[PDB]
Amino acid sequence: GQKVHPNGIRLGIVKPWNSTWFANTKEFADNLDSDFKVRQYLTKELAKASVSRIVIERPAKSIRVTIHTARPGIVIGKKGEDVEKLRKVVADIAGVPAQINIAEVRKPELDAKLVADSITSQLERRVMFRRAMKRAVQNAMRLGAKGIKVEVSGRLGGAEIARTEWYREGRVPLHTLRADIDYNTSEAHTTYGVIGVKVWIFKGEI
Amino acid sequence: RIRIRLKAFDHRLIDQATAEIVETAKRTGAQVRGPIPLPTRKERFTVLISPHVNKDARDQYEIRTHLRLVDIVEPTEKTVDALMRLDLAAGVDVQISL
Amino acid sequence: PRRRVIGQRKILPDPKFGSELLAKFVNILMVDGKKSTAESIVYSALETLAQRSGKSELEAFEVALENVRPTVEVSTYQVPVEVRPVRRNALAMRWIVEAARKRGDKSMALRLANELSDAAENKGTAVKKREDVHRMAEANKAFA
Amino acid sequence: NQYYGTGRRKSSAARVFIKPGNGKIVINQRSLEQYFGRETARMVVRQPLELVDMVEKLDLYITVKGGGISGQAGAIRHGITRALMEYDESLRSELRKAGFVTRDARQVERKKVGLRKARRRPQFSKR
Amino acid sequence: RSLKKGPFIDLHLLKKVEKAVESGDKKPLRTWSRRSTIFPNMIGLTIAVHNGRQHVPVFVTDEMVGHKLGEFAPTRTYR
Amino acid sequence: ARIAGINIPDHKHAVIALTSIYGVGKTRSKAILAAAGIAEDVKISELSEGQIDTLRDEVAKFVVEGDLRREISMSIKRLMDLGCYRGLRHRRGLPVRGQRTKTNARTRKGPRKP
Amino acid sequence: AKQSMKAREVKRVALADKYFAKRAELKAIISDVNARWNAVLKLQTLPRDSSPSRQRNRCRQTGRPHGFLRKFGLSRIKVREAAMRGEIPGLKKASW
RNA sequence: CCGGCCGGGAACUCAAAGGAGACUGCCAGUGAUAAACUGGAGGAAGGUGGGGAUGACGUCAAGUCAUCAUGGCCCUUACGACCAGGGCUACACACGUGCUACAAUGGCGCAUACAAAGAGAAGCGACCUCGCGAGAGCAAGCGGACCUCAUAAAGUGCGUCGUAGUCCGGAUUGGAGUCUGCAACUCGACUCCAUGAAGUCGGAAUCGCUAGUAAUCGUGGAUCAGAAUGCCACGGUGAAUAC
Repeated sequence: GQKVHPNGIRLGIVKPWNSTWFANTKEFADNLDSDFKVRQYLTKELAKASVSRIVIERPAKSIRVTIHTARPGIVIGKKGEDVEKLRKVVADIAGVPAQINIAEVRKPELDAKLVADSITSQLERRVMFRRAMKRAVQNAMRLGAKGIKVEVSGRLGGAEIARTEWYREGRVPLHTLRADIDYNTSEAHTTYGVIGVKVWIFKGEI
Repeated sequence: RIRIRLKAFDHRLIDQATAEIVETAKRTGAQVRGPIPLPTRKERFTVLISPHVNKDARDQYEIRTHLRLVDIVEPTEKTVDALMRLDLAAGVDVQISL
Repeated sequence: PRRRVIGQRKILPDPKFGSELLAKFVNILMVDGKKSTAESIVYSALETLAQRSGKSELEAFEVALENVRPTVEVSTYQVPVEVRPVRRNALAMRWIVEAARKRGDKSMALRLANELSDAAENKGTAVKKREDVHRMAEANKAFA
Repeated sequence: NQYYGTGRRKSSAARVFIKPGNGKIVINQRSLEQYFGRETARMVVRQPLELVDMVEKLDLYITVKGGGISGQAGAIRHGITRALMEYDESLRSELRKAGFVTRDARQVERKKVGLRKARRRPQFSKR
Repeated sequence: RSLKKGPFIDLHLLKKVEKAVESGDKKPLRTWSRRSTIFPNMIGLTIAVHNGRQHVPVFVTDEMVGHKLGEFAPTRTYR
Repeated sequence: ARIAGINIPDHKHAVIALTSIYGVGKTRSKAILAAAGIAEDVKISELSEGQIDTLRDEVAKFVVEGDLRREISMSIKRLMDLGCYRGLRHRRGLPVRGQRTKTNARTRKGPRKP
Repeated sequence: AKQSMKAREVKRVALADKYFAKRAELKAIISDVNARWNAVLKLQTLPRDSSPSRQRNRCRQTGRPHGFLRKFGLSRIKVREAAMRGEIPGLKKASW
């Protein structure tokens, strides 16, 4: 087990943080756990909506949750009853007056959360993994994407030993720190157990 | 007289915010000293990186809190009216204590 | 030393006599990074050496150290090889200091003042170390 | 008039002020033999002033803080050689040649994880 | 040792000792409370102290008083 | 020099030759020489006889040699006759004050047997 | 880590701020140089889990007792996971 | 009021943001006129300047089902749950890693100088009074370049000790206590008085370190009500040697 998380080593360099509140030591743990609850809830209740990121920020006793998603229409719905329902329950969880926004992730096959969730969904619909991976690499390289690597792992095809079998195309410069590597990871709970899907997407060199 | 002490985790974000509060204040009121920087607090955390034995593999982390101090001298009513409700900062803690 | 041929770092000379030779002698004597203590011992011991022998300071030191410098040093062969000058007086000082730590007098300045005085008429312990090295390289002269 | 040098050495900082005058040295409102001149190597604050001599040449008011004994002393040496812009760049030929204008940038190496100190690795058993 | 202010006994052991000296020393006492400093009124009683598995009877002599109960009930059996 | 018993110390500073008395260390010895009005660094040679029995008169006010040895012995016997933890522990010859006997109980337990 | 233990932890906190910080008053004020009666030393028949020295500070997410970090409120494992994803603001790798 | 103490000054240290800087860039020589190497100047730094982060494809069916998640199996009036007491601290032994030593380059007493990095509200807790001391009482200031922790210690200058198991060493043990905590018996930490082992430089063997390094000296922090000789950091002094 030996590679650094390629989001974490780029946190001040190119990648931003998904939480951008300041807090002193008295409420740092409380704000942090409140963020675990709103991302847990808001991740479970938008499983069909293809959600990429949820960014929390707290401007002066009020949360401001931004849902980067690929299907904004299914998040908002017929006149946005679903949004006001979500800020009602996020205001229930965080205990502050909640705002909520939706940012449309166009080009959803270049986002690693959406790619890993895609391949994970296909693996738990019992399709063969080489199609899922290989289709994901092809259609991601089709639109921009100066590199992509996907990597499934663990008891693939229902075996009794676990393999990995990664694929990559293009250039994925993972030790370069100015590389805009969009990396994310999902787990596929199949009837044989968990299958881990990692995906790195190299977008640009700065 | 009116010290506004700003704290944030991102130095670009805090010097943007304090540049805005400086030009706001000395644009409306008068006699702003300047964004004095006041040492960054580096809090370091050294966690074990493995879920079992393996002490020697550890990951070191830090949170850098940046301060800035402004210290606006003239107590104009225009600068305290115009100084309130105008921040547009998200990760800044201000202290506007007189 | 596998690849890297090296330079060497320059030591500051002695603050009383300007002698880098004696500065390396207080570094050979120093233990636990305590240099003040070691230079106190060297100033006291060489001061009583200059008072006893009546010559001067560092020519009494240079004579007492001139009597302990090795000439040459040593299948398993023990070949004799010619000592470089920096290594020559480095070994001289290491043997003086080590033999002075072996002695049974009161203070370190007396152990080392008596060891340098015993090396001035070359009858001490460091001269027995030099004669021992020279018996090893003299017995095994047959390898060059 | 008044001639300045910044002069730092392993966590020290020696402000060195020079006026022309006698051969006195005033360090933190204290003489040289009373600041650290009861201790090891007060010669090194006097080494820049033996390249051309200080006999009755210049009074220097110096103010050092941070560091230890030797750190402060090396800081004053670097401070005086930075403060010998009193005479022109003449001195800084020979003063360069003694190795005095070099900021000695040896600092204490940090302690690293799994090592007791900066490089002393803890001892390892059988094999 | 401990405690500039008061010694320690449990209140249930206080009440069992008061009733034990009032109505006479009839039976050994089930005490789990090893935390408890022997008082001078407890002299002559047989207080069984729990050692993890067994209540072992402790007859209180006069010189038990500056001591905890559990000193007289060893917990580990070494042979 | 025969103070507090058969103890005869001599040719040594008075703060330190008094430490030969079983039951006076450095503190109690400073207390004896301060209470008897004696300088701390005089020897017993170069010290008068009236001065010596002022030291006897001062050392008599603390529990020393015989009374202290039988007081200590009495304390240990009380513990071992109680059969408390400190007495069973004191009796078997194993460390009393809650120390480690898995290894490194070796003053109390003596040099290792097989 | 064993649901029971997390429930046990919530019990101890709830008793800790019911009784004590209100009747821990006793141990701060009456056990003192004032008079005395033995009474308030015996008025520690409070349910023993009102004592705040019986909270463990488990991880907020997994209830792990060891490796806790009071700043973040999490064990070292969830601190690293969340730190790398970017949910802990300001926190990044350190090197000096 | 001799203290940056005040008015004041923004030079300087410094603080933190933004830039400049080091690239074989220049020179000489050697080299396929190539890569480059060796040496020189300038420069704070010279050749990946120092240190860190960064750990390729894979190996060990290496470690973790006890952080978590999880397939299957298994218990489901019990292998689940609540409680008190105990244990994880046991001790003929053996091994690992450390601390303290065996001393005079030192021990002790008196005076006196020079740090860096940190932490702090159910917290850090001055001053002053009491206690030999650990501490106690009243209690300012500080959510903190402002206050507190907090005196750096080795160093230096005097005096003493005088090669003794000693003024070394502090284990062990008795007594008396302080604090935290419902509660120090099993089973804390610290203090005071007393005790004063083993140990005089370590067999075979073995380990770390290439320069602010080893060695040695202190300080801080996390966990934590209280409990470090460990861990993670910080600075002080500061080597030897590399054919």
